Amino acid sequence: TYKFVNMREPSMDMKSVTDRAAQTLLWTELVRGLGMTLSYLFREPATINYPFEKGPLSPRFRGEHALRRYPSGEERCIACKLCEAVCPAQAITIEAEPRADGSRRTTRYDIDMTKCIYCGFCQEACPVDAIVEGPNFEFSTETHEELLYNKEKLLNNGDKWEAEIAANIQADYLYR
Amino acid sequence: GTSVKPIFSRDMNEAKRRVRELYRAWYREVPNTVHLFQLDISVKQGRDKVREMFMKNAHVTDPRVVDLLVIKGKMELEETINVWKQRTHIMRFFHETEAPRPTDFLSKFYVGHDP
Amino acid sequence: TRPTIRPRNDVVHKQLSAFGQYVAEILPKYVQQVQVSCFNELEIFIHPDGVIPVLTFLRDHTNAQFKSLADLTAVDVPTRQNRFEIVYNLLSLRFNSRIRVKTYTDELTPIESSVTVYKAANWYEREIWDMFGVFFANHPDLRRILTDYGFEGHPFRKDFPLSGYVELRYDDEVKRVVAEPVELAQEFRKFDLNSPWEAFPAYRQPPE
Amino acid sequence: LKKTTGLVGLAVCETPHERLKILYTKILDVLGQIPKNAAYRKYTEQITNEKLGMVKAEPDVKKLEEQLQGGQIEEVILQAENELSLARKMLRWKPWEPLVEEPPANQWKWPI
Amino acid sequence: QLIAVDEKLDITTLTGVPEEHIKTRKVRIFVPARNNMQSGVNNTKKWKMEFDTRERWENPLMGWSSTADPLSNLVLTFSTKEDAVAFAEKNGWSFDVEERKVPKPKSKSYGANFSWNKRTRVSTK
Amino acid sequence: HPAAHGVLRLVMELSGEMVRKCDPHIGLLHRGTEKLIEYKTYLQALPYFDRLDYVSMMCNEQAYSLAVEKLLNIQPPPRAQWIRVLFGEITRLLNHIMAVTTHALDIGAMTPFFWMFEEREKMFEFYERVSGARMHAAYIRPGGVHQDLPLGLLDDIYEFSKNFSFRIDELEEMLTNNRIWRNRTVDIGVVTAEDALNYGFSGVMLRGSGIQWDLRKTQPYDVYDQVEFDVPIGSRGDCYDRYLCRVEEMRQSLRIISQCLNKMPPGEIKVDDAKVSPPKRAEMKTSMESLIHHFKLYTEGYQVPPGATYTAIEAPKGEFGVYLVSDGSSRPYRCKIKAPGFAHLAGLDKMSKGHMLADVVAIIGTQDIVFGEVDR
Amino acid sequence: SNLIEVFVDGQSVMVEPGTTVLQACEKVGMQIPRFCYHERLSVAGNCRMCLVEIEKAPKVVAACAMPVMKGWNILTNSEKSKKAREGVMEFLLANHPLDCPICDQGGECDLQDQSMMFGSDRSRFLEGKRAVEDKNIGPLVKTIMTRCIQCTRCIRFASEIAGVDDLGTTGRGNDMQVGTYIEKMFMSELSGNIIDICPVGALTSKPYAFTARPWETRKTESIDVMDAVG
Amino acid sequence: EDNKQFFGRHRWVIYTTEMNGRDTFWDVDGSMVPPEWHRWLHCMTDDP
Amino acid sequence: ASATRVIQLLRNWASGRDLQAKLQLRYQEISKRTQPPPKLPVGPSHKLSNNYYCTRDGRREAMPPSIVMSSQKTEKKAVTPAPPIKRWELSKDQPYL
Ligand code: SF4
Ligand code: SF4
Ligand code: SF4
Ligand code: SF4
Ligand code: FES
Ligand SMILES: [Mg+2]
Repeated sequence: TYKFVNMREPSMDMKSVTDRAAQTLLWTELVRGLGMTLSYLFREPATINYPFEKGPLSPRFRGEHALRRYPSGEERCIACKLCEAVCPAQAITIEAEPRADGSRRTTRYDIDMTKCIYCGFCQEACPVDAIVEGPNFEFSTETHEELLYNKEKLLNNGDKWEAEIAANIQADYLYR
Repeated sequence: GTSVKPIFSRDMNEAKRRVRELYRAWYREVPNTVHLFQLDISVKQGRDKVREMFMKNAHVTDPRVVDLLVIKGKMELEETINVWKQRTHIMRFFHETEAPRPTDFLSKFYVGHDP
Repeated sequence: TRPTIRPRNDVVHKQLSAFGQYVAEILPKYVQQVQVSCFNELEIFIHPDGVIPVLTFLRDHTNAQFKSLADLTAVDVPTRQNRFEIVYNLLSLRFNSRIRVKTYTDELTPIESSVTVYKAANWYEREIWDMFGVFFANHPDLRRILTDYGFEGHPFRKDFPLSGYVELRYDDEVKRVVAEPVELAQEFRKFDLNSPWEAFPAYRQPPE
Repeated sequence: LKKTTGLVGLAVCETPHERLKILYTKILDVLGQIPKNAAYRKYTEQITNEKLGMVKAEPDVKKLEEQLQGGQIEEVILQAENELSLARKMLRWKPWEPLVEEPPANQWKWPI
Repeated sequence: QLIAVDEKLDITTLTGVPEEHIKTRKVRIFVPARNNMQSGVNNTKKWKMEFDTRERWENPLMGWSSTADPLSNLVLTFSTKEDAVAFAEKNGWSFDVEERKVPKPKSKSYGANFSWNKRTRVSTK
Repeated sequence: HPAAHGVLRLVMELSGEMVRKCDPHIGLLHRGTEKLIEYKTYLQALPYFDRLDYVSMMCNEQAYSLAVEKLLNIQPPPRAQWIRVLFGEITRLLNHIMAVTTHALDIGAMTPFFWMFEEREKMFEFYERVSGARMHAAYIRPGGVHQDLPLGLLDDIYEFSKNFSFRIDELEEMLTNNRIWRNRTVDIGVVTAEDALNYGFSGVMLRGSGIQWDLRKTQPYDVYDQVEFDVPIGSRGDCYDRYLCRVEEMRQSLRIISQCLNKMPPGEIKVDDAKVSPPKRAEMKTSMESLIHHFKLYTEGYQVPPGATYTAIEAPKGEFGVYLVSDGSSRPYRCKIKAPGFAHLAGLDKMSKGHMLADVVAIIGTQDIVFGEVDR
Repeated sequence: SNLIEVFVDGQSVMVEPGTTVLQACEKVGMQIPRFCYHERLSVAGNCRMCLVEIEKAPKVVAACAMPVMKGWNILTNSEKSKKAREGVMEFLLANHPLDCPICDQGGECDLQDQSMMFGSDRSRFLEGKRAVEDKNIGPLVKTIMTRCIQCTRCIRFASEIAGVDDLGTTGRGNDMQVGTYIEKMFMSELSGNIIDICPVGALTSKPYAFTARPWETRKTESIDVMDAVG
Repeated sequence: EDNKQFFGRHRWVIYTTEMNGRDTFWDVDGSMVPPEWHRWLHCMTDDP
Repeated sequence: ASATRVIQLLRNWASGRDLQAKLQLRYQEISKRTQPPPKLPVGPSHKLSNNYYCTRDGRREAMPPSIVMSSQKTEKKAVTPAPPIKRWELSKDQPYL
């Protein structure tokens, strides 16, 4: 089922001919366009006062990565390396060994933030909610090297954003 | 018989003829390339490089492979004449930035594990 | 079966089988095989010499009218004597149908250009020549389309490395962009993912 | 009679019945030079005879369009022209001959 | 009409491969061994072509593994040994071919676990 | 160049300002996506299709998912299909806004761009609320969608859709009847139906020449056979008719969005087959089978039975297709991407014959070219 | 010859007398799923994963232990065989610990792979799982016996190949446990092989613990030089 | 907050003039917002 | 909108429409940023019995393509790949723009 967009014939009576001639000589549709712009002039603009006002986000927002802890302070990560296997950009590098107490923990956990595509597959693949994409998005640097995150940087990110991260996970975890 | 379909030439003689026409075209083009791209090399350097690129494949005995090499060389010439290439593309033939890698056994042994 | 399984369509399967038999009967000189897949797709495997006739027949015949060339591409299988598989996808608006035509070639055997049958083939053929190195005879203007100027090799060949052989950087001594042999600070990590247990018994091969 | 075909570049054809009769007769005459046991000849002759019989038995253009199922006899005329060109090309090619060559042993074997 | 070439296939000048990665490479053609951690044999069906291992060194900034040879991850799959040999020969690569190893057929007997006089009798189940 | 979309090198031979020859040079955005896909699993390969045509993300996701589902012989659940069609029409709205406004900007009318990019921002908010990403959602996956809709999303979509028509009306007041716009667009880049068919065109570039063809009508997918809409058809094959067709397509997309909002069913959002779709996180942390399947689906992926398919959809820019070849493993053997922009830009020289510089600018604008899909 | 004719999915196979159904199936390229069977160990027939249907026979047979009779048609992909495999995998996974992320066998686990290929995709087990205590058998083999599926491969290997009778089973029923029953160490020149034959992460390599996953390792086929055996 | 303003202008922050070590009378940025007020300010929640 | 009534009237006259009816700024009609939790039902395979996977295994029902006319190996009416497409019908909602 279809319709035509440009298949209408103008009427040839004297009234229509005079209307079209007056349109040509007096520029009525151009005045209509001017009126549309003038109408927009007196509308309230849609601009927000950044950085004092921020754009709306969601609990599902994928921002800066972070490594989480259990309420006791123990690391959630167990070096299963699922995030490394699933990473479409190979942005994660992991090395592990038994800890001094025999625990299964990482010794290297690096994310190349200039390789990352910020897809969130790593936090889907994680079985213990150890690695997350946080809500932060304002972390521009001045050198390339500052965007090569090691385990200390990610643990600091987790310790710094845990209050917001836990609330977002509490809001979202029943959809996952 | 081996029942192979030709590309352009029946045997090696017409392939050599096509090679000679391509060499003539490149040899004629070299001064125009030097002038247009504003290169610091001389016409002698460019013509020697054309000769070197032609002699890189001097061992080929298959007329079809020679035909494909002539096709690729004609593509490169058409790229050069129309200024589709830039100065960097032309200068990549000279490897002016890569350090000279030694050939003798002792230097390779000193530097690393490559044969 | 039920909810999680894709349903079948026997009517379309029978129609495609009948039309494949039709095409095979009309052109015995070039047609080597006809197939209809389980998801109702018709493939016709032809000899390389019949590229121009068969396509012409599929375009101009009253009962075919495959007037649209949706896609033309190549597939590289190194284990085959004829390395490259040339695939044409055709759409017929009159009969609301799609067909696939497949032929083969190697590194040194040219294929006939189809620009006389479909103009759209032009760039497609160029891309094949750019990406796999297959030469198309009587192409009006054959040259690289996707790769950089002066690029050596054909990157879509299976034996071409993923990162290539050269990389680019700006050199200040010569004041220009130069190309050098590739070095990677972190090497791409190869993964061995295939399970040692068979997944689909229906596709099991004879033990030779 | 019809103001436009609605397709850009496709002119409205006055007297389409005569044009179609001429085209179908030309197609049949070209097919007459193809071997009798060729599948292309018999199939195309069958469909051409069907369409010619429909054309000869219907004077109304709209009803002929409905019967032919061919979409607006101007495109039917174009399809007839395409069929004639293909018939001449097929007479040149002779694709009714046996297979040129078999493929190598495992040319079409998939997987691998 | 055909031209009847009579020389062995050689496409080294058309692949754009640098010289060093033709005459200095050694490719191994082999059926991969079964992973001893598992009993499945589905990965021991095809032939593989792989290249010789070159140097990897630690990256100074991150400790990552760095490489300089572009063929370190290239693995080719073939259905027969002869196909892989032909591919290597036409690409100008020196190769070593290792013959396929098949497990020999074995005589299995459950009742042997309960022999009257032979040593095959088991002491536990 | 402001009119070259950043990565197009159009080498033009000109006589005065009359265009004698157009030679498009592309590949300035060729990233070797199709070779990269061969080293990824199917789920890992999914996010490449977001970046193929980064004006219509979820439509490419849907095309890839349909190809993979056809090869897997599985069925997405009905609610997933309805969500797919709803977000595909939202994506069509986004794409047509971008196309029309950038076209007008290229001609010289820069004002409607700002009016319509606020609507684009609102649909980006919808994308982010459903997936957490404004553009590259990766939301549509083989088997269904990643997550269910959050509560209240449908109400906000209804609020946006009940007002989008007046924005379309304002754009139409600015452009449709303006004599400058008609002088710049009428009878520019005229292509015939036969030439359009032979040159490989699709979508509006076909329907502007009077060809009655829409893949959503003739070869429907998902639940497109359960919704009612009209297909705009042109008569002159020029830029003006294609502009009118795209505006009417936006209106029909609003109609389809209304139908999708009113017909959303309940149920699961991905196929209830844990060998293909990952289980819920609660089950993965409770049941042994769920944990094993999560582990294997996120390490190795799912094996796809061997075979080759060509799957196409009516993306907002034309027929978008994938020729996907599976060798039986969990990594695709081959993935050829068919982008309408490739064939459309291949015929730019043909459509520019007898025109001027600004006419060629308008023709590039009217072909609706994005070079991520052209170069890949 | 003395060969007899059998059929695998209707395909004729000539086999020597005494050949088992599993071997006859493998003569045509079909690997029957198995946990307790190893071709270099004595037949046990306790895991019951190799159960397969013989045509015109109401009961499935253990393909690893049952010799194939002349004229038998082995149906390896019938509904009966598939449902038997699903039931056996359900029983195997009923008590198995949810330890895949912390298990070194993850990614090279026969239990995982055969669950993915021959079992169902969900669980209907609504009870609590069993847990057993670990055994210290030395500094080479790490023991986490909750993952044990009681295939008794280690016992058979230690008794027959290594010549050490220090492993066995204690108790019965669901409480049957694999071990030594005393604090004893399995120090043999061939002991580490019990890590390879164990299909699960019950017996793992202590020096290798936690360091790598199977998919990220590159395999180099080489020769041992620690002795003159090669 | 001001609920009579349209979505986007209904919540805002007046930054401090003196953060950890630097003078922020003129040099302000969005990274100074602590995570709890970050969640409130970006409308990921309706509760301060 | 907080615009005065005179400016509102000027806006409506210039635009030619009632602007206040459809506003682009969506003050308060939108959903709350905090929502109650969902319950998210399960699929048809969440059953305790009559649920063997071999009866719902879509991947294992795929088979190699049917071979018609291998080359290795009357009436006979002519056929088409499918029945001819039916002519499209004009819209009843709005056939002409
Ligand atoms: S967000 Fe995606 S790309 Fe980035 S680390 Fe996680 S999985 Fe890798
Ligand atoms: S972050 Fe999670 S998925 Fe990644 S290694 Fe640690 S526990 Fe495993
Ligand atoms: S033995 Fe296998 S199934 Fe059991 S926890 Fe380890 S990896 Fe998982
Ligand atoms: S420890 Fe391993 S080999 Fe021994 S019985 Fe248990 S699962 Fe079998
Ligand atoms: S393999 Fe036969 S019962 Fe275990
Ligand atoms: Mg083990």
